[PDB]
Amino acid sequence: KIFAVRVTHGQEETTAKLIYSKVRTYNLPIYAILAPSRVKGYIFVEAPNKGVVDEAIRGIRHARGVLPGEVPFKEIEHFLE
Amino acid sequence: EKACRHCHYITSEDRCPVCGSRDLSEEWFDLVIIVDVENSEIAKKIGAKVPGKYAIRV
Amino acid sequence: VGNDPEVQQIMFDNLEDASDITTQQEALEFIGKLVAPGQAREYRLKRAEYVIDNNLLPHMGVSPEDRIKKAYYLGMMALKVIELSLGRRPEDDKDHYANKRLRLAGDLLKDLFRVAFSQLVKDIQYQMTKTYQRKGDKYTFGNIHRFIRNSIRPDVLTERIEHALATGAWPGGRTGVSQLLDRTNYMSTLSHLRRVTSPLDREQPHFEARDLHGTHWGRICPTETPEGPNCGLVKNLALMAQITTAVPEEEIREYLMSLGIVPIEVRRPDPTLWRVYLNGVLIGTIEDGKALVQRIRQDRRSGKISDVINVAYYEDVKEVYVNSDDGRVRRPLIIVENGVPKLTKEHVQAVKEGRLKWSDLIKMGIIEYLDAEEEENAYVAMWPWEVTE
Amino acid sequence: FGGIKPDIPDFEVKFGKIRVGEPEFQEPHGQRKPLYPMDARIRNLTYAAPLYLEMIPVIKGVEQDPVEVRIGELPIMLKSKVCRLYGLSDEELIKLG
Amino acid sequence: ITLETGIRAEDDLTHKLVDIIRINNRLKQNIEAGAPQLIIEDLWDLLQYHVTTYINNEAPGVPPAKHKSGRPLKTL
RNA sequence: GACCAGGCG
DNA sequence: GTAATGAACTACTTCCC
DNA sequence: GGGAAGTAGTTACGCCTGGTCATTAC
Ligand SMILES: [Zn+2]
Repeated sequence: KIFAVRVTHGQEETTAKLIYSKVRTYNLPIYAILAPSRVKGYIFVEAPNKGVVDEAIRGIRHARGVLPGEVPFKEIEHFLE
Repeated sequence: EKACRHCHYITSEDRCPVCGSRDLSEEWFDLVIIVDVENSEIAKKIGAKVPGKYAIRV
Repeated sequence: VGNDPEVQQIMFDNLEDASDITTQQEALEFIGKLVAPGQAREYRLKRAEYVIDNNLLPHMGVSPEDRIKKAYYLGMMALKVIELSLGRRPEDDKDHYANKRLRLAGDLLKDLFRVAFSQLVKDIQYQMTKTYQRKGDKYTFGNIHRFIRNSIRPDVLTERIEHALATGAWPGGRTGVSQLLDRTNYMSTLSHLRRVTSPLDREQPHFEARDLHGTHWGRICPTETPEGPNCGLVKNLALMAQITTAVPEEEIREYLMSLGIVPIEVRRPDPTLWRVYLNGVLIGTIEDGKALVQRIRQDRRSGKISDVINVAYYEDVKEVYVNSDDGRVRRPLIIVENGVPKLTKEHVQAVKEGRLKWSDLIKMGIIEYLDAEEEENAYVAMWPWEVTE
Repeated sequence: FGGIKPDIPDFEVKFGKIRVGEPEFQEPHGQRKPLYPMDARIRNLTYAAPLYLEMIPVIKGVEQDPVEVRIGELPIMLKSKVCRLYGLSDEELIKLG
Repeated sequence: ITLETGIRAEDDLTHKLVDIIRINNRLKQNIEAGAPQLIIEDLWDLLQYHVTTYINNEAPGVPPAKHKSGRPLKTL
């Protein structure tokens, strides 16, 4: 269940690293993080539900919010290929 | 931080975590990371089997 | 809520909308539906519980255990509401000075310091988290004292306090808290240091607010006021006016509980019993308040308790009020007993020589302070040759 | 407030006491010297005093020895219980302008 | 207006136009590079909000744009 | 240049 | 070093059971 | 349908004095 979270377009690459570090602290049930550089200002996070991403997004200043609605996988193969 | 040309694995050291060879290109742009391959279906789509960071179009 | 048979009938009329239709969790479902319309089902319960905890009478606490006390307070408010309907209580007057409190420097500065410290703690948290994540745990635990010391930026507090004090724009939307001092001459500065301002808007007429009040006697100057639209809304303190500070409340409550007052939880109020309030909240009932008020005021005159405590009673509703908070405006008076003032010629002589001071006169019980509440029970004579029994 | 709860796995800080120091000013080159109201008025400075706070580090649930840090500066009401002009005589005030 | 301190003072319209241009450029780049619908359908709303505030800053049912000092901006 | 506060007829 | 945004009034219009 | 009920729009004219602005994390 992929979700999209908006971040400031200055340090998206550092944002991925800090989620990758933060996932260990509370052992969040999150499968994978995506953040291609071709798309600016947003990241893709895999999580079972909205509560998980909401809990994993708190405490980060650059994380502004999470967009409503699931982003389908079908819309994103052109990037991971 | 570098990335292997063949493994597509973004390496933070001189030696790749999965391969003993030290190969790099210093032209990686995309960043793909996976925490648990057993749960991440994106890893199943790409065929990865080891958790960590990966690139796509180096 | 209450025990009056008419109140019982009104309550029986009221219950049928929810007496046999809902339970404790069903009302929670209704509140969750309202506060979170069309949201997740589990989200609604938590949102409703949060709102109930920290938005309904927060001065009683935010713990879930205080819900019974919150229900008691709400029932008392509803009892007052329904008592107005039957004409058992005249409507309150907003301009009566017993219902208004002043804000001094010590509370505005408290609020400003609170908001600045709230910013500072979050900044420190962010700095510590980032430093530990970047450098690693070994650096943090190598020298913990240095790690704590070098992670504090002591500017977010100073700059935010100083800018707010300089511009005069307080947090929370208030404006004009701080003003430039008027230094034209002596009288201008001295009068500027004793200003009182109202938070109402200037443009609207406000016919009721701008008028003089009977309770202003001895607390507000009746003639010094601006001339333009600010007329009435800006006033100056009188010469006899004395503002009060605050004493701790737990000691006062535990002292009040020790002379016959039963707790509210143990016994339910009934029309034959007096009510007792402390700083606006109900704390218990007693069988006779007329003797209780006399005992408390006599103890205050003797010197057992502080002089900031004022006690008044209303026999129409059978209530007793006790106040110990700050912000009240009080004036001094001479105690008269048996038609004879307690001030004697020898007291005046002793004051003139220098052996006696004003504070000692206050302590000995000759002169006492009265706020707007105690003055309801008073009957003040104007001239020394007009006193009677 | 109580204290600070960072995301460090085994760290937490508990607040202690708070103190107010003497009214002073710090020159840009480093030194700190006493200040008086007329000097503050003439030089367009701010008449304030520093604040001190005690922080108690907690490691793995055990309190350590406390430390003290300066959190900022607080403006001082003139002729209050902490101002430099409290209790001075008339000639002392005359000598100070 | 050039301040004596050396910093520049600019009117509110300039700031609003800068914001509009930045948002438009980001939306155009996202559209050209390809993106999921949930991205462009949010940038579109953001651009519409910015334009609506630019034309009128007191429209019903919308948080007015706020300057760096907290004062609401003046617009056309 | 815009805000805030206080005055004058 | 810089790129980055975070109280009264009165007359209409919309309901509405 | 004609009763709520919820928007939506206004609220005298000059003049004088002084004070503050007009980002920040790395
Ligand atoms: Zn390799």
